[PDB]
Amino acid sequence: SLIDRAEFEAENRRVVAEGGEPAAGRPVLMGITKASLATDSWLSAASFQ
Amino acid sequence: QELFEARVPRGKAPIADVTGRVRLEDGERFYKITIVPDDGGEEVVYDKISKRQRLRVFKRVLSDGDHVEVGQQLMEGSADPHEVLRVQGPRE
Amino acid sequence: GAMLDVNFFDELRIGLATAEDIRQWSYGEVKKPETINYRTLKPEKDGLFCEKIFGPTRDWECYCGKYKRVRFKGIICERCGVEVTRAKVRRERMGHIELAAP
Amino acid sequence: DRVLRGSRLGAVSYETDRNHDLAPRQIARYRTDNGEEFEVPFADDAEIPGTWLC
Amino acid sequence: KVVAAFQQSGNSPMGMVLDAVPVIPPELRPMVQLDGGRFATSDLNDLYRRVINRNNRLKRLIDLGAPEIIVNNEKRMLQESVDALFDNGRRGRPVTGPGNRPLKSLSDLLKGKQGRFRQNLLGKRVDYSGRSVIVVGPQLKLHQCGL
Amino acid sequence: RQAITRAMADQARTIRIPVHMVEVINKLGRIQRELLQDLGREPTPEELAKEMDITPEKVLEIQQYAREPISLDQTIGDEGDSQLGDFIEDSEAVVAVDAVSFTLLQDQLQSVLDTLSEREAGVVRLRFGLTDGQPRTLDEIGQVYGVTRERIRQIESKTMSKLRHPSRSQVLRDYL
Amino acid sequence: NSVPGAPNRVSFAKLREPLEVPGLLDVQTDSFEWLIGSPRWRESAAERGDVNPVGGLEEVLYELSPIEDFSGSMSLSFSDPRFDDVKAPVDECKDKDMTYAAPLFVTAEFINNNTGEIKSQTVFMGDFPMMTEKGTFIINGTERVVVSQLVRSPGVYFDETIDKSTDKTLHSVKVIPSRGAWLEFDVDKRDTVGVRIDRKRRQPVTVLLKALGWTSEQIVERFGFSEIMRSTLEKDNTVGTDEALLDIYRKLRPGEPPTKESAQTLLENLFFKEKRYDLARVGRYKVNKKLGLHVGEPITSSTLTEEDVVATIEYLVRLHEGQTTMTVPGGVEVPVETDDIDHFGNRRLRTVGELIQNQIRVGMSRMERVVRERMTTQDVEAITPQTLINIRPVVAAIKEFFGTSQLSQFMDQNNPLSGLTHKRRLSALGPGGLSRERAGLEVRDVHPSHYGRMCPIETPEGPNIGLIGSLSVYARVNPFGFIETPYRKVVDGVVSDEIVYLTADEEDRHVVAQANSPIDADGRFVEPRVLVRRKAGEVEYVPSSEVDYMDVSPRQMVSVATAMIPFLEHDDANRALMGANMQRQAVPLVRSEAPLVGTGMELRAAIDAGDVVVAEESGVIEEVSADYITVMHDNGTRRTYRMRKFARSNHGTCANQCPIVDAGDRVEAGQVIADGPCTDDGEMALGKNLLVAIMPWEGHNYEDAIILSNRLVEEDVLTSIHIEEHEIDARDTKLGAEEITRDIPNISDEVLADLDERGIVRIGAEVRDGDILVGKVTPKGETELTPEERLLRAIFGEKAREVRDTSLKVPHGESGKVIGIRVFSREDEDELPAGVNELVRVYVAQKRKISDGDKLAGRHGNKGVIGKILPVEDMPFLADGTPVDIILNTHGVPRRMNIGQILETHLGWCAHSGWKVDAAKGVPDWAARLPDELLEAQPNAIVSTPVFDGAQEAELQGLLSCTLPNRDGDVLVDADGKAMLFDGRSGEPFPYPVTVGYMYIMKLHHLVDDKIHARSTGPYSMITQQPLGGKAQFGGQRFGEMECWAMQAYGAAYTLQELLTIKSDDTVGRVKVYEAIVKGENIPEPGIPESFKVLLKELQSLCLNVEVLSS
Ligand SMILES: [Zn+2]
Repeated sequence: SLIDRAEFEAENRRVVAEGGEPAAGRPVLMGITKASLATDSWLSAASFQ
Repeated sequence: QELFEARVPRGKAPIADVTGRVRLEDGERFYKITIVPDDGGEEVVYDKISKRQRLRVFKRVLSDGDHVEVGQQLMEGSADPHEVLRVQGPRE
Repeated sequence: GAMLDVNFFDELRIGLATAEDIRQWSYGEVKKPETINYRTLKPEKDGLFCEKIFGPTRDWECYCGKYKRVRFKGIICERCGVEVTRAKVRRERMGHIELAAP
Repeated sequence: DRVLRGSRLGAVSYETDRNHDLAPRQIARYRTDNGEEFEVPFADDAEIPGTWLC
Repeated sequence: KVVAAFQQSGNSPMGMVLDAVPVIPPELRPMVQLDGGRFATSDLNDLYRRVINRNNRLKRLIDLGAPEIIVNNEKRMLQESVDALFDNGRRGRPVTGPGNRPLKSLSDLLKGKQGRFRQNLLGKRVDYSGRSVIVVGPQLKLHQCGL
Repeated sequence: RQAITRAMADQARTIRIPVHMVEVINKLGRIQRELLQDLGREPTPEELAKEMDITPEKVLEIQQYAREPISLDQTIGDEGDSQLGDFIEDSEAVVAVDAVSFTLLQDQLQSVLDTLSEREAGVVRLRFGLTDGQPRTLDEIGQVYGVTRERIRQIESKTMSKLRHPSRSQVLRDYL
Repeated sequence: NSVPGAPNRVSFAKLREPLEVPGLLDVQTDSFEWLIGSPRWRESAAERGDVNPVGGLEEVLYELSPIEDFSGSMSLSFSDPRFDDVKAPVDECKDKDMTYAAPLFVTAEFINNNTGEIKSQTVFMGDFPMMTEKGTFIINGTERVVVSQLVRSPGVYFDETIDKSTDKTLHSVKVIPSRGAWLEFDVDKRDTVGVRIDRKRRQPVTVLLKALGWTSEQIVERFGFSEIMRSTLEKDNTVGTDEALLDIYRKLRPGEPPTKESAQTLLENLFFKEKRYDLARVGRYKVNKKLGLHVGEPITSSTLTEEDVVATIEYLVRLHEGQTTMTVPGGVEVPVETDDIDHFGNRRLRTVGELIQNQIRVGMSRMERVVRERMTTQDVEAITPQTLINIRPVVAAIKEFFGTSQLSQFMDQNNPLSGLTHKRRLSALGPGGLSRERAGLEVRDVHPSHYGRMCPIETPEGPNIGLIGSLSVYARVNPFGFIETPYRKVVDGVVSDEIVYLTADEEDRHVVAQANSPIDADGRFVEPRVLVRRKAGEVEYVPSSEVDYMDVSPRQMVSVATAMIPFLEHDDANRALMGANMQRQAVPLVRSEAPLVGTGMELRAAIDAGDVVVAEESGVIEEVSADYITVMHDNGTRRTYRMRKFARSNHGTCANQCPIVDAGDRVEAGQVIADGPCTDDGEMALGKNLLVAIMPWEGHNYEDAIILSNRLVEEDVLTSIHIEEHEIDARDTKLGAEEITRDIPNISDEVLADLDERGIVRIGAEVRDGDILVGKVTPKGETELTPEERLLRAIFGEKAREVRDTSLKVPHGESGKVIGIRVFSREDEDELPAGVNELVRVYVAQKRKISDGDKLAGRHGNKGVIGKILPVEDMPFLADGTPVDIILNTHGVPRRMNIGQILETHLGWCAHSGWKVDAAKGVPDWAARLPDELLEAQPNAIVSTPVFDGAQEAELQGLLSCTLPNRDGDVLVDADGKAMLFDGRSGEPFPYPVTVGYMYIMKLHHLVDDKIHARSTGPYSMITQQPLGGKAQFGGQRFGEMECWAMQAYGAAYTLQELLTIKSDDTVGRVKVYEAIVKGENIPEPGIPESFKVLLKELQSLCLNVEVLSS
């Protein structure tokens, strides 16, 4: 799955407490269709395509 | 458009993975290129490179035994951005 | 949230709907495949355009005509069954169909 | 030929949308067989029916 | 993916099958008359009539007592009617009208260039407007224009 | 065959037409069609009325009943990029100039009715329902003022004579 | 010449054409009389292939006859199509809105087999529409043209695609029939051969060969050498013919219990039982020529055959083998080659006879299913073809072809050139043809087989470039629907005159020379190294001995409209394309003066356009008027040619015809007798001759803008009469009946002055925007009043007036006189539709002056709006006080590559002033190869350059050198072609000489008054509540998505909120905005739009719980 970087870092900042484990992340370079469709607001992604 | 779509390009020219001299070979009707590592390790083998392409010229043409970079473009054409992300990170 | 939709918004939460949501949205149960009487051009009862289910076609008038002013509003005529109100509730009121098989 | 224009089968009146007094009205409670309650506002001087399609 | 999606939320997955189908309000599917009695239905009315007919026929068949072939044929027809209502042209042959024109279901009110999104939500006809042909105005100031 | 023709009469048309009217529509169609095969010309309402032993106005009403509606979701242009539903004037929508003309009518009318005295304007407003939309008549007005209905009619006639004077009327003459 | 009353227009043509221009409407007329079987067609077909004279109806009725039931005990046949006369003439049908038709009579014949009878009748088949003299149909009184359609002829097509995964040539075939089932024989990535039959999951050959009944030994015998065929024979993995037949059936009846008699017959069904499979006459000829099966044998048996299928397989595998030619047993050998599907030997032309024949075939099928249905249910010894044949699905198919089909197009007649050019139109889109989204880029190009068959220039510059074309000048249609082209055959280097029509295949066989070649007055060439065209579009220098065909003239490649552009060979193809597409858009002026510089194609393409009255047979004039001409024939008879004065065209333009003959003149047959709309003494006149100058003046001619004199407005030089048709009907209703009357409601007896005593206005009363045309009032019923309205009726005593007025008001922004009032009635027993009591049409006309913003253009694509109509004094005048009339810009000339306008300008000045080459001591060196009577010319003498053989540049310098003076001794324009203009405004002379001359420019139909539009508050849409659309209503302009992006990018948030809420959809907000504007208050705060709420209820209708949450 593909998640945003800030949410990823904030989740690791939350989960280093309460017992420490990192989720392992690698950067991806995704195209602009998939970037627009995997947005947070369903309304824009519905209105696009 | 294929740059912004992050497609794999038509004239795909694969890039290097580690420095060293090159293992150049002209196979049956197309090429066969392999990187000789310097630590070393496992040799990265690039088999299915068409002879319809061209080798990369710079400064002279790519000759055998020449010392390549970490992400030196081997053939001539268009590099896919996925591979240069995976090799040379976000900045490059 | 706001049902007449004054401009105060914080979210817009979609969700998969259930049958207890659907028959709570509705104001009636359409159960006849009729729209309009061919001769008088008025909507049928329990049809796809029934003023009992969906609201009046005329501003502050019931179907039998026994109430025709604003002073009778919010109430329901005890014979025709059509709630006397403004005639833009036919823009918004929904109905439902109880299926016989899932 | 003509025109185009069309009308919904119904009149659109415009009067005062007053709210201070109305015709006063009752509230009756009908019940289905399966425990469902429904409230229907009838007018005061109105013969309330015994059964009602809810 | 979808299993944890149904787990995390408060969504029961019971709503994927459907028991009561709702009806869009009458002015959104209006039957307007033109000047001269040629009416104008809105092409959803026929799909709702198909669903209402097939549902009432199923109800009378179950009340009357019918063999299993007829009842399962009727339930398959009910299924295809609801499928045509939510998305005509999705599964199998699109339900045609007169002139062999495929009909416009609820999914075809949103998809493509002619849905509500690209046609009426984002780009609207506006009042207080006008157009004309243009000509060159070489005596005007830069902030002026002809009219 | 009976069940199929019965349900075909029920569920073929959008607006429902009952079976007897469906049968006389089909008889009129078959008669007009066979006369189109035999004469070669489409016949007349009086010819069809004489042929079906009915009246020409009944023939006209059947001809009005026969027509099926055309859909709002066909392609209006010679290519398909617009529907018919995007080209129909909503002739019951708020015209947005009669509304402001009506509000200005109400303001000017309250001014002109305030140019009189108070019993007079009260009688006019109750007689024509300008305060609640309920048109009070002569006995209710004489009851709420505590006089006889003939006095109310005298005041009504006197004020309506006052209003027909053009000084109280030039500002209202343009509102028709 | 060869046209008797022609104007004397001297040509610069160095050559001579052998062949005349043909009968420019033959592509319509000969096709339609091919469909009927007119005797002129009958004898012409007897001239050119006599053995099978069959009309299209005879073909359909033969392929229908006989019709037998499943019993086989009775049969029904058809024969002898035959028309009556037409039931009403042309003008009466066009007036009374009748379709100009004529009845079909068909001798039917019912035969019972068991007892033995014939039942012969003469069945009325239907009223069939009839082509007029001008090549148009008249449907419902309107006039309609059926456009010819390009499509790809059925046959066998061969191509290969390379495979970049493998780098192997992959040959294939597509045996495309008409209304059948396809089958394709490919060669895949391996060395096998899938035989995909009817779109479903491939195949090897051997299953199909055994499925026809070939043993494995017969496969090896027919395919010995073929390594792929023997490889698939070894990989056949199924032995037994029926064992292949069952596979077969399973793959083609997936969901059916197989049996041996079904798969034996269903394979014979799809390809051999011809009721479900018919490659046509064209398909049979194409396959039999490509494979060379039959040579002299006639065309019959329109299904396939096993010989053709195995020859297809052998040809495909030898094509993969890389063979050159292939002999089939039983036929002469053919070359082995792949096939372009764009070459005109493969892209046929379904003309109008083919189209109407296809519609009649699909009508007769629907008739036939009904007939063989009631061939059983009817009782025997009782019935007859009167009781069998149903003509209602037949007549319905014709009426739904001519009405509502995208080839039954509306006749685009705003001038005779577009009237001609909407005919002769090739359109590759339509039913059975490719649509524009399915259109690739490769079909839109110009394949080198288009030369002489379709013009490369003329095509619409929108999104239809290449999909719509037009036929060549000399082109002529092959009876199989191909496009033949004349050629002058040359034998042994002697150019003969035997003109031989070749289609695109024999254009590839042979070799083709040029008409601008040095013929040495004997048929002999001069130089041996001659330009020529080879098969693949190549251009070579053959020695002058192998040339076996030469072109008939130059300008052969080009269309009709494009051949009316002088100096066309100088212009670039883009601007020539624009000029050809804008020459069809000129409007008929009130004067219509002929052009000075022209081509040959102004006279011929006007008398062939139809809109000019032509003297039918010779004689003398008796009586002229403005309305009729009575000729006196030489033998007793007289005949009145009625005019057409002030008739409305199909695009609102005038259609006057005034005579050009006097009362004592003698006319000959085939002479122009009366000019049409855009004609002048016989020939075309699309505009006027205006004095032009090419300086950039004061920024008003900036970036294609054009300025004009005021003389054009004063003297009515550019002025078109427009005629508009308004229409209302008085129909029935539920409440009662409507009535055309003068008792309208609340309306001052001021506006009821123009109206007559019974409704409609008086003829000649000038109207303005919003006036009353037809007093027409409807009932309303009973609606309770508002109390304020009630007391207004109480004060003023005016009644309720229960009727409601919907009068015919003339719409906004229109005016002008009222020419004519055509009224119908039920009381006259006129044909009116059901529920209509009284119809009336009112024709309104105005006389538009030329005005700033209107669109003008020359004949070279140099369009441009009118920037500013200056007065006549502030215009650059010559040394002789003559002002120029328009002023074009310089900067549009060199970068658009269209110096044809400059050559036209200089030659136009030469023809205006008149030259005289003083040949005192011999002829000068430029003027040697000029024709005679060009050595001198008169002022305002008409000249003409043909297209690809015209004025040379040395000849233009030679004419421009001696250009005899006006009235004084004054050569105003020197040898360079320029002149010393004075500034009309300031007064000083310009410091540099400026080009002047006479250029021929047109007035396009993009007038400002048809385009300007405004809306404050108007009609509203129905379901959504947006404002409506288009100039027919008010409507607003679509503030679309990209403009929303633009105003986001500025950051203007409030204006975006405005334009998307309280100008379009905030339903309660709009009236508050209007009220607050009138009262002068502030604009209120906007609410929720309406289309969002519509979206909300649609999403709640799709069982999606959508809810707005507060916090
Ligand atoms: Zn009621």
